Amino acid sequence: RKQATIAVRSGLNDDEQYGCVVPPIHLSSTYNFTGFNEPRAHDYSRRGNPTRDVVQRALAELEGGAGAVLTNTGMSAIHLVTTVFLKPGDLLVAPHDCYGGSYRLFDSLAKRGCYRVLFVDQGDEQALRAALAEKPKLVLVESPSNPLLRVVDIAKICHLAREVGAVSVVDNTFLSPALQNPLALGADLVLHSCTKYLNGHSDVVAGVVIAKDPDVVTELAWWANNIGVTGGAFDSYLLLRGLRTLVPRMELAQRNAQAIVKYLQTQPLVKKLYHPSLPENQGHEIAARQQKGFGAMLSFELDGDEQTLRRFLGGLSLFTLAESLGGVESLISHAATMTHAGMAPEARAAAGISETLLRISTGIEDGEDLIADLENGFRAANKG
Amino acid sequence: RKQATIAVRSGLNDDEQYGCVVPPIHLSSTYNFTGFNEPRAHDYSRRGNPTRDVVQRALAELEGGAGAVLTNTGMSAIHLVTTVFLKPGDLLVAPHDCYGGSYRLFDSLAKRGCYRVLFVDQGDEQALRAALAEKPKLVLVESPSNPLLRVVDIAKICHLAREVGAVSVVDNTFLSPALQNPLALGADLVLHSCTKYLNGHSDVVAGVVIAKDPDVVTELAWWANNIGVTGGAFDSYLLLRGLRTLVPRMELAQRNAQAIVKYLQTQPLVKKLYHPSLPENQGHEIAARQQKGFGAMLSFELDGDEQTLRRFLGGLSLFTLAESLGGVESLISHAATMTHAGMAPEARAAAGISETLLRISTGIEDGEDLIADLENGFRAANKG
Amino acid sequence: RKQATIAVRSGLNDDEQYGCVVPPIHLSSTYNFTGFNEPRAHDYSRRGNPTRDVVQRALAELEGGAGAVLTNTGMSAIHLVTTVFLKPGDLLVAPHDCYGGSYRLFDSLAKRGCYRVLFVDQGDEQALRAALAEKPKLVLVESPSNPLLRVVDIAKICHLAREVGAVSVVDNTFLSPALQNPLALGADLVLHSCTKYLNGHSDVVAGVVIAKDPDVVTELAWWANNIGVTGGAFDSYLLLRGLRTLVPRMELAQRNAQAIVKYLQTQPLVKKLYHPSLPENQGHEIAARQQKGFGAMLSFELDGDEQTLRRFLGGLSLFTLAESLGGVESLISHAATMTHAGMAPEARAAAGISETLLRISTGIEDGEDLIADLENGFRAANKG
Amino acid sequence: RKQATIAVRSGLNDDEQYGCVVPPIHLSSTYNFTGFNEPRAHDYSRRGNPTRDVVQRALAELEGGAGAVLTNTGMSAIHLVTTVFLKPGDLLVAPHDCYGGSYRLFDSLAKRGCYRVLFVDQGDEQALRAALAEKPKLVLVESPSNPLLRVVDIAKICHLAREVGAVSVVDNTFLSPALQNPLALGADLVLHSCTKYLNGHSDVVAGVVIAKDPDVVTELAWWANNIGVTGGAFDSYLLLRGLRTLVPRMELAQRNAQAIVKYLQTQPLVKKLYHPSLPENQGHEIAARQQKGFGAMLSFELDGDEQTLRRFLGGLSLFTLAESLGGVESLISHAATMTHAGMAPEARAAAGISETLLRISTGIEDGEDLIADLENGFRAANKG
Ligand SMILES: O=C(O)C(=O)CC(=O)C(=O)O
Repeated sequence: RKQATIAVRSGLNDDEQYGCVVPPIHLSSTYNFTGFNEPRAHDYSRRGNPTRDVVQRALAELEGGAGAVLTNTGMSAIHLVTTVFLKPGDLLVAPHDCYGGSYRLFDSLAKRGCYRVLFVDQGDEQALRAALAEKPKLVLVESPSNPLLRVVDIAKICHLAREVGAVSVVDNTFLSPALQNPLALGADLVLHSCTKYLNGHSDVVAGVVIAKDPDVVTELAWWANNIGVTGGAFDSYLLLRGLRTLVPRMELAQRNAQAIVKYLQTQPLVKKLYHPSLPENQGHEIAARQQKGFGAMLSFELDGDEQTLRRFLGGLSLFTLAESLGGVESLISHAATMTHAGMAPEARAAAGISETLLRISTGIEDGEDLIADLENGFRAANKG
Repeated sequence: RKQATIAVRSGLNDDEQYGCVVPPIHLSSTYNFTGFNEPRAHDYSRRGNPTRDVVQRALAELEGGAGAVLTNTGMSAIHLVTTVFLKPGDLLVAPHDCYGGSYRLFDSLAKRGCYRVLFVDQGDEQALRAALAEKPKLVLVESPSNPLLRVVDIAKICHLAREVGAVSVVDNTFLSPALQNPLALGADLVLHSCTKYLNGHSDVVAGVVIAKDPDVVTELAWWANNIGVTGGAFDSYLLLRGLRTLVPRMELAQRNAQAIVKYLQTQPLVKKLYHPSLPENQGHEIAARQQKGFGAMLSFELDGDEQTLRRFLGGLSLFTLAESLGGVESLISHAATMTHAGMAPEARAAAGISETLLRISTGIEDGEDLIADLENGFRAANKG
Repeated sequence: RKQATIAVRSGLNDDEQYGCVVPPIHLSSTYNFTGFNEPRAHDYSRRGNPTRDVVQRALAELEGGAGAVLTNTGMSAIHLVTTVFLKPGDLLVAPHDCYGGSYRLFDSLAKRGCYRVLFVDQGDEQALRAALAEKPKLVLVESPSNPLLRVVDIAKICHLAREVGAVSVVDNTFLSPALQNPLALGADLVLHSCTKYLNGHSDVVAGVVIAKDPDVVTELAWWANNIGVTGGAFDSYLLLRGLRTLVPRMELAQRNAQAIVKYLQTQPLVKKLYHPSLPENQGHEIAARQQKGFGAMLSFELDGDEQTLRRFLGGLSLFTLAESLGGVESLISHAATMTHAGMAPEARAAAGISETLLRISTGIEDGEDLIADLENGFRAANKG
Repeated sequence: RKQATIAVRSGLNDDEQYGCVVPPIHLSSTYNFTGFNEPRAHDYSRRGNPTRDVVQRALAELEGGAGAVLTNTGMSAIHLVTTVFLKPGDLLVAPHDCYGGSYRLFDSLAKRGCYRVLFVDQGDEQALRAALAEKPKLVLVESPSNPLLRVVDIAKICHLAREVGAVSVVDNTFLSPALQNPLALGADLVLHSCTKYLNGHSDVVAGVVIAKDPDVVTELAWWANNIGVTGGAFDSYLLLRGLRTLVPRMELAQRNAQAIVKYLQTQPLVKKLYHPSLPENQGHEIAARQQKGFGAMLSFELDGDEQTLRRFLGGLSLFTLAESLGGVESLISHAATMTHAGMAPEARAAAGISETLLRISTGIEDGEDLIADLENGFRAANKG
């Protein structure tokens, strides 16, 4: 069965007692024993919960993994994976342009001696080769990257990692299982911040780690319980509900993004445009090869200054100025003051992040309405 | 004024837009800015959420702390504290009889070199002083302990700790802020598995860390966001709801526990009985001095064999055989088979845990109803 | 089992598939067939829902009835009963001082010829008898009444109504099953606005109709499904959750009320006091006879003009000025502008409701704290 | 603002206090006054609720109405409209083939004399016009009809209805606002069971009545509060969440429906097919003219007997045998034993409802997978 079928039906008719099509929400923190010294499949929600189990199976199926571990946030899924595979003295190799939260977590802990971290431009074969020569225990890959949507060869990185015996984990948040499948590309693990596209409705905060090896699933589950990062039952339910429309949401959002990309290619005030589909985007060839779609995330550089930017923004009404991405509603953010405000000004410029770069998480509103709304912003930027 | 008033009214009327008496559930994962580079008090749920903020204030207030950080599980509240206060090379002194999850966590990470752990009998003055001489960075106290309900001097232990420069954190789950206040006894932090008494309804899994120092709150908050362990908004809602009846719940449950002890004090089949109110109970006098009540948890050894055990249990119907405690419903567990089945039989015995020891988490059903139920249990225990 | 045991254990361990102690929330609107022409116990939520079934069982049991039908509001439970036992031509006899929503509903449909309504002072036997001679098909009793708390003889009225062939229904909202059981006093049915005391947490809106006769239950169930007033599954879950602490909630709210009553008796600014516990209170002897407690609701007339009352309310802090009652938090209401705002001053006065009468819905905050707050209001009232 | 833009953004950023993008869930049953006699927009949740308001505005906007009243069920929305526009002596003209629940409701109350009802074949000019000449106060239209998908001329019926002073209401559940807009076709009111397509996730039960005249919205709102059929806050939240994806869901469901129709037209075992897009389908010219799409509901008569039907259903695995429709998951039902089981076979026969008619509520799974499943059922229908 195709991904559209899996997303819609996985977990349906789970209820064996009442014949409910949609599974109930098992909020119970505990479960009675069948008899003395005879517990059932679950004995304590923190360790195992029936509702979390259903969504874990659905997410594992969508990525083609053996099983999944749902965590309470995407950041705790990242913390779970690093906790399991790294101890003081061990080395982690991560992308030089990875998610700000991820960088901050690794940096903060490595600065305490908890483990070693090496940030590398994984697109640079020489740089990458040298990092892997240091024999890391874990290699994190994140593609496309934010906010320039730069793409790196997942299959190649995972292979080189496997060559030196490092476990590979791919943060597939930006494209979701509907537009990219890292396990099918050679990764040992794939994780997501379910807070984004998977839930798709901006009202659930959760993370997940999916593994190709069932023994690794069990190890992850063991550690998730041990440090207490398993996800809640209610969030599990809403996440599963959001998942039901994952495919049509991703296809329409992507279709909308392509329409916006095409329109922006004609705009004079668009100094630079970024999207995996653009032949000139860093790693486009790779994207065309390893992705099932180019994605709904995009970004562009407005020609002008801070007031031109404030003018542009002030002219919008269908894009909400806010953090995050992946929801059904269109959002816009200014990297220099939002996603990368925690990055040194010189660094941002050093990272190729312009002070006038705006990133758009395309929603599923009508594409022409969204484009007409951008037209209004551009009209406003050009007025003095 | 009084804690009963705090639990009931904290958070009420928070709504300034619609005038709702009960605050709404703020599930939104993100928040809009008022203008470019002008965020509001909240920018991302994982970092800060309006509903979680409210329940944190209620919990802080209930323990007399400056602030609280709600985590997704009690275990992650313990992991958060250890993560903030220990780094490779630092030492943690924990109770030799602390909660199983706490023990397993500290042990598993200490084995990896993340930090050092020394498990000590904090009731053994000589043993305690020696460990503190190791100059730990953190000292964890957990009283009463489970399942023998032994009690230790929190005020003293915290004083000693502070002297050696160690930060003290007390796991107050067993009694809740309604029956004991560690901060009042000189602790730097008090934490609870809100999954227990605080929520009181067995349908929420959450943890919380409350600090005396506001600077410590800010730091615990930064780290909780960093490693991703902040609790959910929905759980925050149901938790605060459960909190509204904490005082009446604890009062009635304690009364029923006291009534059950009495009845048990006539059972030729009760080989031994444990409760902090009994004069022969380890640490009873300290208990009478630092606690506000003796608690709703109790346990007793069944004079007989496994067969005698299965029989007694088989004759109950108002006590559910299950893990956990703190809920309005009465539960019973067999440590050897549940709580401590992870210990070798001799190890359990060494720890003073009998193969026929039964723990009761007293609920708020009718006392007489509860005693009567036990009556039938014993009747069967006898029967050939 | 006693009330407290019923309220706490109803529904526990219902989950036979995963053994959840707390029943899961069955939100599913549809159920599958076990095969062709093979329905299940449930087929359509609007008709039958597993979570609604549980709470209906609990409520029927708390009032000692055969069964219950949970409706979406207290008003629709009232509308359901009238729809079932009245058609054009039939007569309904109701209390002259019944709930304002009940009055408005009966009046509004009577005005359209849907049925005839007769409002009588059921405390007046000849009047009561005269009305019963008209041969009503249904008689509604509501005791105590709002806001004066007048009490009438439920057993007597139900007795008289039964001999003329009228079905009796009692609105037991004000006292709840914990303080009064109309089915035992002779009624055919008892209904409540679960929105108040039963839920007790001001975050659920629902109603319930409980019948002595099982046949009447299937009747009410058929009609509730027919006109679509069945309660929702999520509300059913939050209501059952609230039900868990009904007994200690009523007990404590009741004690705080008596203490407050006692206090007001010593207040000069208190012109009149109203509480079933007071000998002088209308129907006091009947209350002491038919009630298991005198209730948590009370009202008093302030000695002074409007500015005096504003002053009094303005000095308060532990009572929220709002409609509704039955929550854990203490609420205060000015009948002339709130509960009875819709009623000419001539009608209000005629009905015996002062322009300075205040109603208190006692919560479970600390009693001393509550009185200390009233003292603040009084001090301000007499403050010039 | 196109419908996709409205469905996705209506109500977004409603929270002015915290700036939440997604509106929080207002469960609060009561609201405080900003002072004595200074109530707020909301004073009692059963009357007005902030979360119900948001979804009401969204539903109203999608149908182009002035406002909407959300009820607890689709049946109570139907009961609310008939309650407002009919009283004893008044006449209701309803579709001869309307929804079973609707028929039962009107029949049951007309039999008690609550009002008069006339079931007419609205596709027959003679019968339709003779009924309108009876001067009804209300005319209910339901197109397409279940389970044959017959379509009637809404603009024509509403035109003739207005001529005789009747109010027109259209039950637009089957197509939803995304595929049909009765107000734009001249109706006074449009109602829906939100339990179906609007919510689309089978975990909400709700109804809604949308009116073109703001004065009628007020009247319907007054009555909804009066008889207590207003929908719940939690349901309002989940329904709004479901609305977010209405357009892509209907589009895809419809697209799949067309692919299934095309396929079934090739099955020798399909002796009769029904779908509005079919040239020979009763009312096709009207459908093509008044609908924005032909819809996702379809039906067909299996060539064979009851054992054949059994074999066919048994061969399916992606279609759940269950009542209801409109969810993201594909469902199938056998009218004779499910939807119209309570219709004497003679009646079903006179109604053109075959004993082997199967209705399909097309979901959003991959269309090829669904077709393959169907082929499997057919290959099994042949093994006999
Ligand atoms: O005026 C007539 O004869 C019509 O027949 C009008 C009509 O059908 C419509 O407005 O749909």
